[PDB]
Amino acid sequence: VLTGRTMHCHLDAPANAISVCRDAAQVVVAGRSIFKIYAIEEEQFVEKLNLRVGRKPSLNLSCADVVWHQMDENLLATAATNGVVVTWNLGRPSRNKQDQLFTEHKRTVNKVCFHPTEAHVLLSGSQDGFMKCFDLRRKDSVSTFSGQSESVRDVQFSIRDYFTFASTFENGNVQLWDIRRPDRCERMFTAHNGPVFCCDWHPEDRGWLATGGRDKMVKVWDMTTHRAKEMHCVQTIASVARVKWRPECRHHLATCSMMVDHNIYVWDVRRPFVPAAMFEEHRDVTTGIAWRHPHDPSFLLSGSKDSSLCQHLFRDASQPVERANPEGLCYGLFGDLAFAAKESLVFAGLASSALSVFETGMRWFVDTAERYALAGRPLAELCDHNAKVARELGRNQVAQTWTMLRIIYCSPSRLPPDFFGVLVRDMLHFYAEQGDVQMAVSVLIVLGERVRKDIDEQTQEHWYTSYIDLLQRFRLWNVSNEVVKLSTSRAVSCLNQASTTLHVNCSHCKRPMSSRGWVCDRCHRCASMCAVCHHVVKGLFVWCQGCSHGGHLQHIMKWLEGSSHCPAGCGHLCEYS
Amino acid sequence: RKPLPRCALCLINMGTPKKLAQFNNWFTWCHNCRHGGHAGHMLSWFRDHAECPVSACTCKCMQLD
Amino acid sequence: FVARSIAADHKDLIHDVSFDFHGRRMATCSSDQSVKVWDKSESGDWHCTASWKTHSGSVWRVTWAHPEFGQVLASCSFDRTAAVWEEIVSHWVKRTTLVDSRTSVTDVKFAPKHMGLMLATCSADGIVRIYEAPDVMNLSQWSLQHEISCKLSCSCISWNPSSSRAHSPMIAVGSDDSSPNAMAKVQIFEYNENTRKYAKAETLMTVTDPVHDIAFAPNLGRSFHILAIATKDVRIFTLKPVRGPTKFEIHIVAQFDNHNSQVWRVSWNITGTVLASSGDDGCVRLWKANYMDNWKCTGILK
Ligand SMILES: [Zn+2]
Ligand SMILES: [Zn+2]
Ligand SMILES: [Zn+2]
Ligand SMILES: [Zn+2]
Ligand SMILES: [Zn+2]
Ligand SMILES: [Zn+2]
Ligand SMILES: [Zn+2]
Repeated sequence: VLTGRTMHCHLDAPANAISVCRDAAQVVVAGRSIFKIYAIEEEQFVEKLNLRVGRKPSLNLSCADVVWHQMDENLLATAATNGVVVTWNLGRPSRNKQDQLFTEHKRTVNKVCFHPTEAHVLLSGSQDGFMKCFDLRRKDSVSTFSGQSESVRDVQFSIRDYFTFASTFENGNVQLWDIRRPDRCERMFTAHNGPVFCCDWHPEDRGWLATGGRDKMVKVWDMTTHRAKEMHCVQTIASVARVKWRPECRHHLATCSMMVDHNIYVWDVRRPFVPAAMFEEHRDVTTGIAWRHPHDPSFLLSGSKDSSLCQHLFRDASQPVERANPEGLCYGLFGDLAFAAKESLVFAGLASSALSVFETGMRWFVDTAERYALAGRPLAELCDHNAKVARELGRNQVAQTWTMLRIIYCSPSRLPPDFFGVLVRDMLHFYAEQGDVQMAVSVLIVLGERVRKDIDEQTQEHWYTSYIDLLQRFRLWNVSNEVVKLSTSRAVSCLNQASTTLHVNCSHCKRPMSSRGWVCDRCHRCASMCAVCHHVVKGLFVWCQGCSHGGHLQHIMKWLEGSSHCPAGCGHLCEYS
Repeated sequence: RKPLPRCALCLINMGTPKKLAQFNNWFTWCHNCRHGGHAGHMLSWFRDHAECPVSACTCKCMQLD
Repeated sequence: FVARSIAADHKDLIHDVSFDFHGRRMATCSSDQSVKVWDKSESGDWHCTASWKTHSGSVWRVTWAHPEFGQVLASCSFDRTAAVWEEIVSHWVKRTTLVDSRTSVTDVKFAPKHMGLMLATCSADGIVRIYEAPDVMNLSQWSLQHEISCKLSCSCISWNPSSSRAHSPMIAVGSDDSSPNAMAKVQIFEYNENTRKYAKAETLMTVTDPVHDIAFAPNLGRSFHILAIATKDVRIFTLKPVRGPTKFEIHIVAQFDNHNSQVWRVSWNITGTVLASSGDDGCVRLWKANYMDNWKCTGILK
């Protein structure tokens, strides 16, 4: 088979199309401002014969699509933007190898084709959206075909068939034609939500056709049945221009993009979400890709706008599949631990996972939070209550800690006064290091001024904030506000005084009422009255945001438990349903 | 498009859009000192204590009525 | 422990699972270009209450946000984008799209609440970005302040959740490129408040193997920082401040190889005392410590 290695060479001008011979030794490349051929060598490919003969440019110089004839190696076809198709005869001794010139088309010609068996059939379409056929016997070649759609993009012959070829139209529909009945349509359907840019057949199957659209989609169509059907749906990161299929691999595909993306991607139908292979050798947009041999999936021919031609080998692909983390992990607040991993590690048997939340641990936190006493009693009883709270939970060291504090600071030729302060400070610091920020804050609050003048002010904020965050994780709101009320630092206290005061009005006169009082300054009315008890609301006042009716906190809660109507009688379904 | 006052307990700003708007998310404010909160949170707080949740307040905003 | 396997119903491999702030909800992502949200009931049943297509390629990670800003999510994908999703009064609507990225995006993580609503993203070319949103009620306007290059190709990021005033913001990033070279693969970037620019602080040069996941530890009152790195074996480091970019005192406290494979992910618990590793054997271990600073084992849970 073909042998070689991956290599690249630098061209002179950007290329928009490429073609290769059946000998698989010389590659022919055409472009807007370049036209040359190169012979492929295992050491280094070298040019064979350039087609840019004559310093005079022509309207046919800017060739967009080039094809190497599949029957004779002496015939080459070119599609130009000036609506002229120029064939080339390599056997002509003259440098200008032109054979037949034909300029029926007015708009830019997009694609050309050669008959796999017949040596005189060419099929091309222009941007005008009218489909035109060709004859190389110099006879009446005029059999042009009614597209009745937008501009044609790609047309390709069916190798299995003899008189059937595909036609794609920018309107979003793909039409399958026949050449024996130029009158009526055979097969038409809508394939993509937008223009279709390519269409290829199966080298082995006779009913596989894959078409690519601008919506970053490649789908395969089956024509065997009386109705068209789709089996495959491959999503790409960018739009797909043209697709080549890997020989001797029925489930492999190759695609390339035209904006944003520059890489070449290889896909498998059985894995419609991940790419099989991909190359990053090119720098600019990859434009022309074709398989070197109709049976060797080893070497690939590719080119770009950066004016270079490159060849790639299948075993040299960079594989992202081998660099993908197969498992995930996450801890949780209550103690649960979710975990997912690949099925095979716990055609292909590894295409799934299994979520498994490994449940079953911090009930000593909320229980201590809910019954600790922090203010409202003198020091001795506060210490005793907390010692008991620690004792019943089973934590002993905390209980002796609280009892020693009670002993240490209550009811004493004596010990020096400032004797135990260092030990208290060290005990607090030690308790903070382990991560028990619950006891440190409690001791700080209980003691107060007797210890507040010994700890750095940037550490107290750390402890307080960590404790508050932990409490708010478990949704213990009253305890958190209790801490915010008697915090030793001014920074913590002013946390609940940030935009927590409302301004009220009077719906009759729209004036804003003052702070203290329940009467209006202009209407001389009572703007706050219970919609239920018809008394004056001086304390708490509930409200509704749909109709502005409310009253006492408990009256509305009691009434609304049974009925779903606004008490004021405005026919509004307060608290929907 | 600018924030409303926030609850004094949950410290998250108020707001209201098969109950699409439950009672516990309704506004509430003491009419003597104008310190607001949710409904459920305030009914919870004013059961074990008797004082305004916002710091440095002296009102007893349940015993007034 | 006990197992409660759940039918995720994903056509492709699950790549990330993340928990919410209160621990009641759940988020999963997969290569099938879909993100699902699971809730739990009083009966202990995990059921999905959301599902939609988010990107055009394989989705790598997904993270939550503080619920003081609402129900906000983030995502990163192979199509070189990052998006922010919002729940509104009940489906999720796309709020923004970060487009500036030459190559694929690997990790996206939020920031501690005390400094606002910030987003950090890392790419496969070497560059890391830090975004923001000045108005917390207009989540369709994001600005890009910093843009740091770190030579090698990034694979994981992790913030520092310390809320102490004396600790400056700091973010650590690690590479996963396995070349025949011998360069360092984990770097630390601090932020000096004067120059208003991030800068290198220290580099752990004792790591010469690919790094797959890093994760700091919740502080909750400590005076130093603890870091965990996942490589061919699980490692734990400790950094202390001494007294320009701060210079620490790097040590080591653990080196365990009870996996006979390559570790993939690491994670800490809420308090910050128990780690949870995961390797190619499908076994999730746990590692606590004692009062003699010796790191033991507590589970072979599988
Ligand atoms: Zn009035
Ligand atoms: Zn009343
Ligand atoms: Zn009403
Ligand atoms: Zn109403
Ligand atoms: Zn609240
Ligand atoms: Zn009051
Ligand atoms: Zn008040």
